[PDB]
Amino acid sequence: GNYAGNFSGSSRDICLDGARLRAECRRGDGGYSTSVIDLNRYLSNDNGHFRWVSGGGGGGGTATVTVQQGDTLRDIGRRFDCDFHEIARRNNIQNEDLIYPGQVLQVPTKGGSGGGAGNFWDSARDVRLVDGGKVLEAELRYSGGWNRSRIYLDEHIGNRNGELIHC
Repeated sequence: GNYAGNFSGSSRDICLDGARLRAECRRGDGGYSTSVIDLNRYLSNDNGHFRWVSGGGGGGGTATVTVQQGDTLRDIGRRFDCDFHEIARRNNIQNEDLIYPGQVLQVPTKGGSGGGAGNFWDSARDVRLVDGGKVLEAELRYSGGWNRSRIYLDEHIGNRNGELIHC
């Protein structure tokens, strides 16, 4: 079926304004409500292929993440696709040192929220939603010029009581 969003399953008239996804998300009331979200900060044009952020993750540089309850260097590393050793080295701790909740560690990349993560639109032309928002088709610029690619908004875009939420 769908991935995590499933918004296409209850949201109708799913059509974005270039990159601003707009769908009539069905609320628990059994009614439809016009919801709109910026996919321009979630979808990226990776070599002529629609991809969420960068596919899986990735980073570069030095950022600071806050350790949560029950997390270790190893968990942080796996979560932000960083090396637990590096995280440790940056904090002057060891990988198997085991960290504590409410701590701030230096990791090469953060998690993000919705600010400069996609930018597909910057190199996308004639962007249109198809199959009911479960698929998004556009001409993505790449090494070979322009290629028609698509992405499933229903993957992470879910309808939360008439509100388009990313998961």
